[PDB]
This record gives sequence, structure tokens and C-alpha cells, in this order.
Amino acid sequence: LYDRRSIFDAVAQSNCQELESLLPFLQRSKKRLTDSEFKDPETGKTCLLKAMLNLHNGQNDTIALLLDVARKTD
Repeated sequence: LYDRRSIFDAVAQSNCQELESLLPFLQRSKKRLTDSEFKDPETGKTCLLKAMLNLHNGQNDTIALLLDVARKTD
């Protein structure tokens, strides 16, 4: 299972393994990665923006992971 804090912590630490089950999680849950559950309640930022703000030497593998997930889900 996943929630906003878990995804944010994963992308912050560049943990591509932790998000391996995000695609089947969302597909079984029938809910989009862009849904208001994943947006910040105040700023409106999504997990992608959180990943973009945490880059290591200009690289963060979880960005391509998230983009692939969002492509595949809806």
C-alpha cells in the first residue's frame, strides 16, 4: 500500500525499488496518481514536483518511474 508521505519519502531518497508496486497499486485501486489524495493539501504540488526538487547530481531515477506509471494508469 502507498500514500502521499510514502511516495514523497521514496522519491526524496531516489528509491526506485519502493515504488515498484505503485503501478499495480493504482490500477487495482482505480485511482489516478494525479488525484487529490496525492496532491499537497496546501501548495497543490504532486509527487513529480517533489522528485524534481530532490535531484542528486542532476539525476533522480524515480522521475522516469513516476512518468511511466502516470502514462500507464490513465
